[PDB]
Amino acid sequence: ANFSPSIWGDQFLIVDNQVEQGVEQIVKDLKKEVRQLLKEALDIPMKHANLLKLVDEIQRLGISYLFEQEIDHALQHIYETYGDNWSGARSSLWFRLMRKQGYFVTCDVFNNHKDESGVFKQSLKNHVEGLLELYEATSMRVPGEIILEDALVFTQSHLSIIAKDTLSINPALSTEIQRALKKPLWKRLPRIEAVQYIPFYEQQDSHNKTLIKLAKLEFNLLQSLHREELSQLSKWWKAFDVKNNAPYSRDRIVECYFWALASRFEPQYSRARIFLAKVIALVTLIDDIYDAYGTYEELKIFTEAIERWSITCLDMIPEYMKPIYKLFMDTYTEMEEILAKEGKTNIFNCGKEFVKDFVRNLMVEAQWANEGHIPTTEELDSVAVITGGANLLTTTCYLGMSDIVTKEAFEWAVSEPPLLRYKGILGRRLNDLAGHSSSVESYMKEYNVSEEYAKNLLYKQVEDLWKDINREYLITKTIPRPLLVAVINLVHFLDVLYAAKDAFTAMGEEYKNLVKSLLVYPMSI
Repeated sequence: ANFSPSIWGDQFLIVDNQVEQGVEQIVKDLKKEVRQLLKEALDIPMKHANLLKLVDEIQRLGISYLFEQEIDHALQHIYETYGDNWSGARSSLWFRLMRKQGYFVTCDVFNNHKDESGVFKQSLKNHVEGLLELYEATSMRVPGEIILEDALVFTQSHLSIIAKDTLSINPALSTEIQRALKKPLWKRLPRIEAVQYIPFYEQQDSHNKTLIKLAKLEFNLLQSLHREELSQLSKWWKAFDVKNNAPYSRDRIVECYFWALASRFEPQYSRARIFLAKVIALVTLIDDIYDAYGTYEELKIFTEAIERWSITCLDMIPEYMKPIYKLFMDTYTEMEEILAKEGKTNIFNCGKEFVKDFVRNLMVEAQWANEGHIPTTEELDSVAVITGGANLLTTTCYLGMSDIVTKEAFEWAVSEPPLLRYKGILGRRLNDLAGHSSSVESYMKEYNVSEEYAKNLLYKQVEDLWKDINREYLITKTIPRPLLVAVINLVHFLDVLYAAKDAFTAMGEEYKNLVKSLLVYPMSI
């Protein structure tokens, strides 16, 4: 088999990212104005609804990382002050921001969105911003929350109509409603939201001139950093010389980086992104050996070499597998040395076992084709939690974020937690709805149903999973929050990964333009 060349060429190899002077200074003073805004709103209870709105704008503008302490402290104070009993303006916004922060606030706050009759109030539909806030809140629902199932149907139907009716009245607003309807805020990766929210915000009549100025300057600065990371990754990858040293596999470093970029985009996580991108490149290679390429005996040997985890067994390995074993060992050994210096060898060793367990289970399914053992579906979902990378990507984030990982986080990881199982299953379902239709067609076999009904059934199962994942997100406290945030971003990324095709051999225009919007086009002025 042959894979197409990278579509990106050499444009990311060397970065010439070009800055003005004093941009550090302008941004510094903008930062202080924003701190003061947050402080002023927090200090007066009457302004708490406005505080939530400011927090939302900072988050959607993609600059929450500049005000981590201020925002965490603000939301903490909001949670402590009102508990589950918020009853103000911005009730839908309060609900979503609380749950995004990890506070499992209940749906009771919505009860007075409905009549005495239990039908949504007429005044809701005659307020677009409120309708939109309610729609966005529905994305945070867990299973069994009927008031939000109801609210989703209500807002969807009304928002659809309004967006059409407002095309000739306010086109930008139509666009903003229709983007939300296409994918709700919670499901969109935060850096992708920022690229889309920034221009909408900038054109809003009442927008804060200080926030938008800061958001655009910062967007461009952080984009330059991302470009530096991808430049470093591009050089590393080019050194490996994949077309010669792994001609069976793909030239996809930009794609591995984009996936890593989804876990955490913030400047603080630069080292973690670069390492994760390398591990994803290694996974891609290794998968491409286990899927087609390697014979059973070759795979058996490679698996023991991975168990051995030492360059000294390079001689025990099939010739074509040598370069990949070398790249793999060099990559992990560099990280092992970094962690040992920080006194975190135990965290490295915990991570390492997950890497071995990944290859192990790839060898499990190779055994299944060699002895005629048949998958069932218990196993085909279970062993795919591992081989699909859910455990590996999560713990690779642990290694990249060593400063905050606890022994408890690893205990969580090894516990086979529902959240990772759900991620794994959802990933399989999303990929089966475009192709690894050997699935939709097979579902049609199982249930004897037409394509239309099958698609509806399969899509409802996917909606069920997002709700299951929301519940696990709100209930999981044993893993440090910044790692939980990384996990949830990687789960939402699957929706981009498996949008309309398999975007790693092919590449949908949708996926291609997301990459350009993040890495190529800077914000204007």
